[PDB]
Amino acid sequence: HMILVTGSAGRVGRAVVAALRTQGRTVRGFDLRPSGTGGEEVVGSLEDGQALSDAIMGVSAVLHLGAFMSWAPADRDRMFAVNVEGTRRLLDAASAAGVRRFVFASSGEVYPENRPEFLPVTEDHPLCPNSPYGLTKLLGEELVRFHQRSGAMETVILRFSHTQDATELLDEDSFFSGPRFFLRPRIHQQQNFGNAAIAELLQSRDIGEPSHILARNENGRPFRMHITDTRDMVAGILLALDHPEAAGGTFNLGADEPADFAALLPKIAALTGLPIVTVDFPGDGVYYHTSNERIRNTLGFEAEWTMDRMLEEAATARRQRLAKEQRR
Amino acid sequence: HMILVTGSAGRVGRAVVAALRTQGRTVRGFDLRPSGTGGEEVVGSLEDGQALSDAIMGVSAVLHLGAFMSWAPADRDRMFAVNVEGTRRLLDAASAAGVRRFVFASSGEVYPENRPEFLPVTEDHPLCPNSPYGLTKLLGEELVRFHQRSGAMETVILRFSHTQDATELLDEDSFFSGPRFFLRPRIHQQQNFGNAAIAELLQSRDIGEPSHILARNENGRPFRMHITDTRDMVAGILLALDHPEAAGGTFNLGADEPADFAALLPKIAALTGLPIVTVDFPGDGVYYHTSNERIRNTLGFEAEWTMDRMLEEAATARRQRLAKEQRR
Ligand SMILES: NC(=O)c1ccc[n+]([C@@H]2O[C@H](COP(=O)([O-])OP(=O)(O)OC[C@H]3O[C@@H](n4cnc5c(N)ncnc54)[C@H](O)[C@@H]3O)[C@@H](O)[C@H]2O)c1
Ligand SMILES: NC(=O)c1ccc[n+]([C@@H]2O[C@H](COP(=O)([O-])OP(=O)(O)OC[C@H]3O[C@@H](n4cnc5c(N)ncnc54)[C@H](O)[C@@H]3O)[C@@H](O)[C@H]2O)c1
Ligand SMILES: [Cl-]
Ligand SMILES: [Cl-]
Ligand SMILES: [Cl-]
Repeated sequence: HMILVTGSAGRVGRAVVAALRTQGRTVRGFDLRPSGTGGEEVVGSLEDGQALSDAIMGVSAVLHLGAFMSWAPADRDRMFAVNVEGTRRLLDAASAAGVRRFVFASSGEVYPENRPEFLPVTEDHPLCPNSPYGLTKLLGEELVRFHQRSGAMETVILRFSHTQDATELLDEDSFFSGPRFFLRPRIHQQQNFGNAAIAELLQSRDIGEPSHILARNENGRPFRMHITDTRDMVAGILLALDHPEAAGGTFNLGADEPADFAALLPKIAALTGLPIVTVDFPGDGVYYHTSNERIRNTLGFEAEWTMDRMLEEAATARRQRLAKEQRR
Repeated sequence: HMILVTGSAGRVGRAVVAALRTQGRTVRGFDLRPSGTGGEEVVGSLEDGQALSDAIMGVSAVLHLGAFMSWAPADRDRMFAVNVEGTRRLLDAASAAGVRRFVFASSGEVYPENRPEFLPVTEDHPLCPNSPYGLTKLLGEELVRFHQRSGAMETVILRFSHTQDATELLDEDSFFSGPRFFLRPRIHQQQNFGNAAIAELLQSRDIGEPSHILARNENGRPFRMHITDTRDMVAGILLALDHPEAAGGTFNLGADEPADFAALLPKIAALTGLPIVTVDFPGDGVYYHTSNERIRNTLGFEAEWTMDRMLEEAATARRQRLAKEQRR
């Protein structure tokens, strides 16, 4: 019963592989780069037919978390090659090899949570992505649905919440949470994204010392979104892998409730000591609630990493980091 | 107002092109082979980025009919490359070029009509394709829907009925109508597919001379399906190109009612003189009605080619071939 995990060197993938191996289960990784764990893994690409064949031999179940997420147009062809065509051929290879279950990591971008038609967003919400990435995940879901209806291989679609390791939340250098909660990282981010008007706007709000940012829309409505701990995502993925009721299912996977930035930022500020700069962005901004009621009542999923628990652990890590910079 | 028509060397595409040029409109073809009309056309592939950019230059509207339809596993990669990736890059090229309207040829296999969940099949029927070709067209519609919601380009999705030139209906050597209505081209077909238990069964039913076949299901339910004249499809396509109310629309495009083979076959044999063999295939067979009410009500579509009109022309053509052949 070997389990194949693609994206096994990534945030969610590596934690899934570690949980499985801690259970003593046989796992094979599949990622562009080594995990650094020395465990069995393919180093290679989802675009490579040879790698796909090597990866699937003797495999009983597949956790397909490997995907490319990019903003720039120059990366769009690659994103479709990896996310759509890579997923298509991985499905066909899995099916032909007699894989028993295939779990697919999708995204809230298939709805999209950035522009919902109603709240809370349920699995029955229309799938109308507005980003090329979200489009790739929708096409991916459609490939999965085809195998679901047509073969012996069981499938599960899991639409991921935005996911962070707790320690990422209070790290200015983290890819997502830095720009999300800290003003200067966001300036650098937007500069690199080439969003000139935004980067100079943010610049205009800098107060002479590092600060947090409380993001709001043009009407002063604070951003609101789900941020789920990697450990809760791992728990849901293992449920999708093992629970009998997950077969043929599609589930939102994430924490119960979103974080409202008007309540989150002062909690973050209380742990960092940094002041808060409030910025009203042009547009309607971000504001969503996503229901995980289906996965809770079907698979018995229970998220346990509340923002408070996550923040408590993020803060401890930040303080240990400082004490090295500080040498205190 | 240059109109690009992909698949312009094909059954529907060449007829659409001929109609547009008969109206004195400016058209550019795009297909793997020359049409043989001597009109302006790209001879090239949808897989070729260079062909795409050449084809799209100065184009104000695109009628995207070019696609690869195959059953064989060896052809599957190219069918996805042409139908999905070709469509993705054509849409992007068209949007970037300022194309005003993009019309996409989809298929009743997106439902699929070969396995409906309710009759008559309407545009709101769920999209659950069970063939890889059907899946390519569904992925194709999702690409189009992405552009519809996004940019300035108008889109129209047309789900095509099975479509024939009238003259193909009584031609043993036509790709679809030969095997549909003639026993021996069908044996020859089912063999080449590789369905021995089907071919063997048909070969056991040969009465010693060429014959028509009347296909029925296991309970003796004769097949029933829409078969639309290319000319009716062309009329629908021109409406989708021109009618203001087509923008953002999705329409079933086909004749009003399906043909019941128990009625159709005697009419066919009354024109050919050949006997009929009634064959009961294993399975639920083919049985569907598809509604064209939306396109009739919304765009004013009226189909004009009844089966009897189609057959009269098919029979005339058959007699002309037989006459040249036997030199009479
Ligand atoms: N991180 C999030 O908040 C989030 C949100 C929505 C969806 N998702 C999806 O959940 C999955 C896992 O997310 P993550 O947080 O661990 O992101 P991640 O970037 O940390 O991990 C993705 C991994 O996939 C690998 N990969 C990329 N291209 C590959 C290729 N051609 N062949 C083999 N491997 C390749 C990457 O190397 C990477 O290790 C992804 O599919 C992601 O798109 C994540
Ligand atoms: N004929 C039917 O009953 C039917 C039913 C459902 C859907 N459709 C669809 O309606 C459209 C028109 O079909 P048709 O009846 O004219 O069939 P057709 O086979 O006669 O025409 C298809 C044309 O697309 C062209 N094509 C294939 N690959 C190409 C490529 N890589 N680059 C450029 N051109 C390429 C082909 O050369 C061909 O001429 C097609 O999209 C088809 O898939 C047809
Ligand atoms: Cl944000
Ligand atoms: Cl190319
Ligand atoms: Cl048939």
